[PDB]
Amino acid sequence: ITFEDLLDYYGP
Amino acid sequence: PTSILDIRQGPKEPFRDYVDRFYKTLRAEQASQEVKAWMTETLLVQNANPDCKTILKALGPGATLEEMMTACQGVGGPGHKA
Repeated sequence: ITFEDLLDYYGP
Repeated sequence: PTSILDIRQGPKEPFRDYVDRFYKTLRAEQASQEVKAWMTETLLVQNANPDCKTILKALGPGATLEEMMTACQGVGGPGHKA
Protein backbone atom coordinates (compact mmCIF):
# COMPACT_ATOMS: atom_id res chain seq x y z
CA ILE A 1 0.00 0.00 0.00
CA THR A 2 1.05 3.63 -0.50
CA PHE A 3 0.99 6.81 1.56
CA GLU A 4 -2.01 7.99 -0.49
CA ASP A 5 -3.86 4.83 0.67
CA LEU A 6 -3.26 5.89 4.30
CA LEU A 7 -4.46 9.41 3.52
CA ASP A 8 -7.67 8.01 1.96
CA TYR A 9 -8.21 5.55 4.80
CA TYR A 10 -7.89 8.05 7.65
CA GLY A 11 -8.93 11.22 5.77
CA PRO A 12 -10.03 13.01 3.44
CA PRO B 1 11.34 14.25 17.53
CA THR B 2 10.36 10.80 16.31
CA SER B 3 11.32 9.05 13.09
CA ILE B 4 9.20 6.75 10.98
CA LEU B 5 12.08 4.28 11.40
CA ASP B 6 11.26 4.13 15.14
CA ILE B 7 7.69 2.86 14.62
CA ARG B 8 7.37 -0.88 15.15
CA GLN B 9 4.35 -2.99 15.99
CA GLY B 10 4.21 -4.10 19.64
CA PRO B 11 4.45 -7.84 20.35
CA LYS B 12 0.70 -8.01 21.02
CA GLU B 13 -0.36 -4.70 19.51
CA PRO B 14 -3.40 -4.88 17.21
CA PHE B 15 -2.35 -4.29 13.61
CA ARG B 16 -5.03 -1.58 13.35
CA ASP B 17 -3.33 0.39 16.17
CA TYR B 18 0.12 0.04 14.67
CA VAL B 19 -1.00 1.28 11.23
CA ASP B 20 -2.57 4.37 12.86
CA ARG B 21 0.72 5.12 14.72
CA PHE B 22 2.71 4.55 11.54
CA TYR B 23 0.44 6.95 9.63
CA LYS B 24 0.59 9.70 12.27
CA THR B 25 4.38 9.55 12.40
CA LEU B 26 4.77 9.36 8.62
CA ARG B 27 2.61 12.51 8.19
CA ALA B 28 5.17 14.40 10.33
CA GLU B 29 8.25 12.92 8.66
CA GLN B 30 10.38 15.35 6.66
CA ALA B 31 10.63 13.53 3.32
CA SER B 32 9.33 13.85 -0.23
CA GLN B 33 5.88 12.45 -1.05
CA GLU B 34 7.60 9.89 -3.31
CA VAL B 35 9.74 8.76 -0.38
CA LYS B 36 6.69 8.61 1.89
CA ALA B 37 5.08 6.24 -0.64
CA TRP B 38 8.19 4.04 -0.59
CA MET B 39 8.30 4.07 3.24
CA THR B 40 4.69 2.88 3.31
CA GLU B 41 5.32 0.21 0.66
CA THR B 42 8.28 -1.23 2.58
CA LEU B 43 8.46 -0.26 6.28
CA LEU B 44 4.83 -0.90 7.19
CA VAL B 45 5.14 -4.61 6.49
CA GLN B 46 8.81 -4.81 7.51
CA ASN B 47 8.19 -3.38 10.99
CA ALA B 48 5.06 -5.36 11.74
CA ASN B 49 5.45 -8.01 14.43
CA PRO B 50 6.48 -11.54 13.33
CA ASP B 51 2.93 -12.94 13.37
CA CYS B 52 1.43 -10.08 11.34
CA LYS B 53 4.49 -9.90 9.05
CA THR B 54 3.91 -13.55 8.04
CA ILE B 55 0.28 -12.84 7.16
CA LEU B 56 1.04 -9.61 5.26
CA LYS B 57 3.75 -11.29 3.17
CA ALA B 58 1.34 -14.08 2.23
CA LEU B 59 -1.35 -11.59 1.11
CA GLY B 60 1.10 -10.00 -1.34
CA PRO B 61 1.72 -6.47 -2.67
CA GLY B 62 -1.71 -6.14 -4.36
CA ALA B 63 -3.58 -6.20 -1.03
CA THR B 64 -5.54 -3.18 0.18
CA LEU B 65 -5.30 -1.73 3.68
CA GLU B 66 -8.83 -3.01 4.34
CA GLU B 67 -7.73 -6.52 3.30
CA MET B 68 -4.65 -6.34 5.52
CA MET B 69 -6.80 -5.29 8.48
CA THR B 70 -9.17 -8.20 7.94
CA ALA B 71 -6.28 -10.69 7.65
CA CYS B 72 -4.60 -9.50 10.85
CA GLN B 73 -7.80 -9.22 12.93
CA GLY B 74 -7.28 -10.92 16.30
CA VAL B 75 -3.58 -11.61 15.84
CA GLY B 76 -2.03 -10.94 19.24
CA GLY B 77 -5.55 -10.70 20.61
CA PRO B 78 -8.51 -11.01 20.84
CA GLY B 79 -7.88 -8.49 23.67
CA HIS B 80 -11.04 -9.06 25.71
CA LYS B 81 -10.96 -8.51 29.46
CA ALA B 82 -10.42 -11.85 31.19
